[PDB]
Amino acid sequence: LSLYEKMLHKGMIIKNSNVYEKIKEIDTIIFNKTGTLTYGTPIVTQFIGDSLSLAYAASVEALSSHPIAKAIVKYAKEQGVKILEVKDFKEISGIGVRGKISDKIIEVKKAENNNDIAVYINGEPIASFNISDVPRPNLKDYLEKLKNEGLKIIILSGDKEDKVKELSKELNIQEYYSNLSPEDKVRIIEKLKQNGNKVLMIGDGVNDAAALALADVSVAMGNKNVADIILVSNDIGTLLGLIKNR
Ligand SMILES: C[C@H](OP(=O)(O)OP(=O)(O)OP(=O)(O)OC[C@H]1O[C@@H](n2cnc3c(N)ncnc32)[C@H](O)[C@@H]1O)c1ccccc1[N+](=O)[O-]
Repeated sequence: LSLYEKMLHKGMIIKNSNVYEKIKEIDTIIFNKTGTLTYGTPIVTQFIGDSLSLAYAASVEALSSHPIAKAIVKYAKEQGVKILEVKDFKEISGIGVRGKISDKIIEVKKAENNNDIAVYINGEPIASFNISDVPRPNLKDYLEKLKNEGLKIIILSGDKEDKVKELSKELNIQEYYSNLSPEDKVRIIEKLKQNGNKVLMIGDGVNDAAALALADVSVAMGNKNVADIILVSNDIGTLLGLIKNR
């Protein structure tokens, strides 16, 4: 069994080659929050309103396939209400969903104040949803690496200050940057390599694609062609093993 076979057995595909000697140098670790430190999967964390309002909103969201709509529908079914028939349905990307039941106009869209999701009935907002991501069952062995070489650990996210801080508390590392953009991330990575730091970065979806390509060693989850490594196993722990045995 080659080095490619032994690494694959341990959940890791090595597309690169010299990546092994590169890792020895690494002094800083950066996570892109969504999809790496979480499953990247919205659920409803709270609903404010009554059951009739909840059934209307689910009925209209049942005709969409956007992951926000699927989460609302699934929450409503857990609460025991059922799906009702909708006329004149229209979906409007970037905004949300609209439709007609028992002679009332129902819209579901971003709230006028927050990132909350709001339910409008004949033009008045009568209910709302708080929607969050799902955290991977933690490895406090982050601390086992905070110990090891006392490496520097950083977290980048695009989500709002409320949401990215709470996670930064859930596990204990005191250095995160929230409210970011794909090109803001690239800027911070530059600004550190431009300080001679050797960076390993872990990423997943759309945003991180670009800063991964910018990393000394880059790692992409199992769910592009830029990553030195692929965690087909989606087991962050397995990687933490690789790091603390480098
Ligand atoms: C992917 C996900 O949500 P996201 O990343 O916000 O999806 P996005 O692509 O930015 O949405 P857009 O750009 O299509 O629509 C912009 C805004 O219009 C509203 N909006 C849009 N569609 C709808 C709808 N069907 N119903 C209600 N409101 C809607 C709504 O207020 C939406 O934010 C999610 C959520 C939580 C955790 C983790 C993940 N995750 O990444 O897996």
